[PDB]
Amino acid sequence: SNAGSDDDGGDSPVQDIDTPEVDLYQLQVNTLRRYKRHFKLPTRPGLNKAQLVEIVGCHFKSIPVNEKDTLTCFIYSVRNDKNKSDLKADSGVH
Amino acid sequence: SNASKHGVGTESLFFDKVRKALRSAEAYENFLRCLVIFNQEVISRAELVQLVSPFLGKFPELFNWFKNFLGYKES
Repeated sequence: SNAGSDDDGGDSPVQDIDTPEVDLYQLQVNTLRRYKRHFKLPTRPGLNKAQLVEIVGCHFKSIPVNEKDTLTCFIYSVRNDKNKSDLKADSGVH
Repeated sequence: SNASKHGVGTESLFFDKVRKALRSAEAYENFLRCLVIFNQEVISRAELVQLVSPFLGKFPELFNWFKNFLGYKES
C-alpha cells in the first residue's frame, strides 16, 4: 500500500556483498590512542590493543561525514602535505 | 560547481569507482570516515591505505590509484 511507513519496500537492496567490515585491529596502538586523544574519549587506565580497537570501533561507527567536503579535504591535504608533523602544543594545561 | 569539471578529474573517477565498488552506503561512509580521521591528524598514511584494505584492496587498479595518490612508496 505504501505511504504509511518510511521503511524500504525492496526487502533487500542490490548487494551480493555482506558489506565490507573495517579491521581496526591492524592499526597501530599509537594510532588508536591518537584517535582517542583527538576525539577526546575518556577511558580507564590499563588499556590494551583489543580494548582500544573496541572503543575506537564503537565511536568510529558513529562519525558524521560529508561527501563533497571530506573528498575536498582528502584531495587537498594529500596533494599538499602527506601527514604533516608540525610539533606544537595547543592547550597549556601544564 | 567547477569541481569535477576541469580541476578534479581522475580523483572523481577514483571516488566513482569507490562508490560503485563498495555499493553499501555505510561502506562508502566508512571510506569517508577514514578520510576525515586522516584529515584530523588521527591516522598515518599507511594506516589510511591499510584501513580501506577490506574495501579497496579487492580492486588492484583502485587500490593502486589510491597508493599512487598518497605517494605510497613501500619500495
